[PDB]
Amino acid sequence: TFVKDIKPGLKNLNLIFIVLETGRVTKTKDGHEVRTCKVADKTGSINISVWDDVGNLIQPGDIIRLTKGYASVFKGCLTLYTGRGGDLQKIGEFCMVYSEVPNFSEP
Amino acid sequence: GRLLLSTSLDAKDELEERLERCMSIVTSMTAGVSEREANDALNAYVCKGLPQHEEICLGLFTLILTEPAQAQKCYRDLALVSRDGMNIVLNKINQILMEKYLKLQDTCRTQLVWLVRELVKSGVLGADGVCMTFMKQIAGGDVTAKNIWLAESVLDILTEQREWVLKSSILIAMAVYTYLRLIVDHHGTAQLQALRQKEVDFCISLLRERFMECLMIGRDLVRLLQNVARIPEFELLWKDIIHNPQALSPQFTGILQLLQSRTSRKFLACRLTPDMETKLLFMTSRVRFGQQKRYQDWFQRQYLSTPDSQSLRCDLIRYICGVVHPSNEVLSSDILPRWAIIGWLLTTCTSNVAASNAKLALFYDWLFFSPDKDSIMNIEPAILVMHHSMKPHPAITATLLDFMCRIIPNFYPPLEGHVRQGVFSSLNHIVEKRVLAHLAPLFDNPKLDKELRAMLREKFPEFC
DNA sequence: TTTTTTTTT
Repeated sequence: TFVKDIKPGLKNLNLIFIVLETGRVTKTKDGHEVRTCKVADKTGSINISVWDDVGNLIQPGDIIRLTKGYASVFKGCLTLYTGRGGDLQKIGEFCMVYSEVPNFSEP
Repeated sequence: GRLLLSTSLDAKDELEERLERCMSIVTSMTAGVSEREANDALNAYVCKGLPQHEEICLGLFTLILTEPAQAQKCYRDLALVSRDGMNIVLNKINQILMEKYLKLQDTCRTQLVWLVRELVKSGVLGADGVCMTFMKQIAGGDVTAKNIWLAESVLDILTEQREWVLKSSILIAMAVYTYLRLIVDHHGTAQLQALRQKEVDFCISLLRERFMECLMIGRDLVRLLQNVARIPEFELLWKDIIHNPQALSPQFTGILQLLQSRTSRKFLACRLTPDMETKLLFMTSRVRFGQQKRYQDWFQRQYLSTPDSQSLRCDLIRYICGVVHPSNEVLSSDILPRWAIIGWLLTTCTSNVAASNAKLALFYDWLFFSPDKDSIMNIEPAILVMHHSMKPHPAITATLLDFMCRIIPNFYPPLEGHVRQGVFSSLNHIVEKRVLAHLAPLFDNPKLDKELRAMLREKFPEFC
């Protein structure tokens, strides 16, 4: 699976991407930290929103494997997420080619 | 994990998982039993076959890294049960050093140093190789506590076992190259000064006793010696190099023959950590030109953002010129060219001295360039960065041009003639190989300087 | 307790 294949409502998404940017942390009303990370493939880029502590571990340049991801539209923006029973795992850094475009998370 | 530091984000390390499996195999036979009974059990098990032999050796190895109170016993058992002179262990050490060193737990690092020293004393085959791989993990431009610890730790092994070091010509040259370079970084605290003195004495003794072996380094040895010339021990060494070279060796005529000898690539490479190399090689082979910004930012953030890191920059530059010689296919593609990498690195300099050292490193193979002995790929980045910076950043073109002229009488004044000849040969050969067809439009470009455009239209008549 | 087709205006 590639970034370009991601569609609203799809689940059990398994793919690899490199992170380009980590956004600022916001807090949900029940106390969770959330941050948006821009990640990319050779087929383009998409935002992933990451809750809680793993969100602070992620760094730009990280090559990450997502398992059991799902996708949904938040504020007009197609967004990627870690599902129940899924996880994010860093498997390398820096050495991955990617395209910024298209940005599948643009409203 | 017992070997490596891991966050909850980190994937499980396959190598760590395999070593832990082996340790647990050894442990199943050694726990709850006497030491004689344990050795009988391991002996038996190893005899079953060659994969069992690997399991046991790797197991004992991992116990040495993870159980310091069992380490001496386990090395003894390792030496006893090993059938391949500990070769499988040496490969795994090199693998750990090249791939895992940054994630290696403090205990495991401490233990690995202990193990290598124990390997040297035992006269194990390939130990010198392991020491060189170890030295490569000591990062230039890094005075963090852990890095300094490694510098001193490896130095202590080398000095205590100097007789053994003398058996390895390559290890002599490599140790001298490594420590001559690190000495530049070691000042600012009492701790750093005390380590520098030990590094000075060590390098001096090898240079004087084994000069000829040190010469296999080639001309970059001079660059390193200039950078430490004001240290008293080295001033003495210089007057011997300049005035009576014969004391150093009957086969050493003088500094010129050393300047006319190319630097071997393994020396330029040993001053980049595995991670530095992997990143630069990736940038110069896979990154499309126009797409390099985030890669540069990521590299800069990790390696070039501290004041202490400034010295690392000449190593990167010598590495780009002398080690990275891209195929014809890469050169004819849209891949990030070497000159753009060089241009990027030059802009990260934060002082005039750093800038000057960076420029010298860039032009270093120009100085005594002979077209039949030297590679044109070593001198290509400088001319290409000058050329391609004409329009966009004419500041860079100007200053490098200025340096190219002024380095001729200044680099080493008693050899201005030779240096002049070198720069001329470089320029000529750059035309003959069509790296840059015409040298004239670089010296009259309207976007240049009042004084410089004049200084150019003089220093070489052949380019109007 | 592994959050998770999550996110106050």
